[PDB]
Amino acid sequence: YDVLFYCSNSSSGVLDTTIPFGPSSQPYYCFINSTINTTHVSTFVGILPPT
Amino acid sequence: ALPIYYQHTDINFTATASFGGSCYVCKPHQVNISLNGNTSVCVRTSHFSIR
Ligand SMILES: *[C@@H]1O[C@H](CO)[C@@H](O[C@@H]2O[C@H](CO)[C@@H](O[C@@H]3O[C@H](CO[C@H]4O[C@H](CO)[C@@H](O)[C@H](O)[C@@H]4O)[C@@H](O)[C@H](O)[C@@H]3O)[C@H](O)[C@H]2NC(C)=O)[C@H](O)[C@H]1NC(C)=O
Ligand SMILES: *[C@@H]1O[C@H](CO)[C@@H](O[C@@H]2O[C@H](CO)[C@@H](O[C@@H]3O[C@H](CO)[C@@H](O)[C@H](O)[C@@H]3O)[C@H](O)[C@H]2NC(C)=O)[C@H](O)[C@H]1NC(C)=O
Ligand SMILES: *[C@@H]1O[C@H](CO)[C@@H](O[C@@H]2O[C@H](CO)[C@@H](O)[C@H](O)[C@H]2NC(C)=O)[C@H](O)[C@H]1NC(C)=O
Ligand SMILES: *[C@@H]1O[C@H](CO)[C@@H](O[C@@H]2O[C@H](CO)[C@@H](O)[C@H](O)[C@H]2NC(C)=O)[C@H](O)[C@H]1NC(C)=O
Ligand SMILES: *[C@@H]1O[C@H](CO)[C@@H](O)[C@H](O)[C@H]1NC(C)=O
Repeated sequence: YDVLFYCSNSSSGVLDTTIPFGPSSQPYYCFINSTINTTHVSTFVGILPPT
Repeated sequence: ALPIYYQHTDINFTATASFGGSCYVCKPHQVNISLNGNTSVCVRTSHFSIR
């Protein structure tokens, strides 16, 4: 399957799809998505480092 | 410590008890034990503490 990795500033991952490079000023939450016959499996993985 | 965003969760291990079921000294009648009201609590955060 395809696996999709992406992040958002709030925990509501459904509201954005970003990659921060370099230094932040806020936490970013990162998630994994993968879909099996519309079974859109989605999970939180972790918080990014400050940079 | 090395740079990291702060992120914390509280847990309490709680007990509530009743006595005098048939006697005292012998035993507690009943003790209700919980983790934040649950039977299972996990840390999914960078930091945590427990009471
Ligand atoms: C990873 O899998 C997740 C598991 O479901 C994905 O979550 C879903 O993401 C879509 C977008 O991320 C949500 O979209 C919903 O759209 C409805 C419809 O209204 C919207 O569109 C009209 C037309 O464009 C516009 O007028 C409205 O303003 C809206 O913008 C909303 O009403 C919902 O409120 C919501 O936004 C899904 O519900 C959502 N899943 C969950 C659990 O909420 C997530 O997209 C996947 N991640 C990635 C990067 O693909
Ligand atoms: C850990 O247990 C305590 C008790 O089960 C639950 O948190 C307690 O929440 C209150 C309200 O947020 C805290 O403040 C208290 O407010 C009252 C009313 O204004 C005031 O009289 C008390 O002096 C006090 O401020 C209480 O401090 C807090 N207790 C503790 C020990 O932190 C706490 O919710 C528990 N953890 C979880 C995950 O629920
Ligand atoms: C997360 O990043 C988004 C990117 O869309 C922020 O949304 C924008 O915030 C600025 C600053 O808050 C506004 O001027 C833009 O118009 C906003 N985007 C949209 C689509 O309106 C969002 O604030 C960020 N932070 C959080 C916690 O969600
Ligand atoms: C442990 O929990 C039970 C379950 O929450 C408590 O017993 C309940 O008490 C209320 C108030 O008297 C009744 O309406 C419920 O029917 C009782 N539940 C049951 C299953 O009998 C019990 O008192 C708690 N025990 C302790 C030591 O706190
Ligand atoms: C687990 O704890 C939350 C604590 O706020 C409570 O709402 C929930 O109903 C408890 N879980 C179960 C299965 O009762």
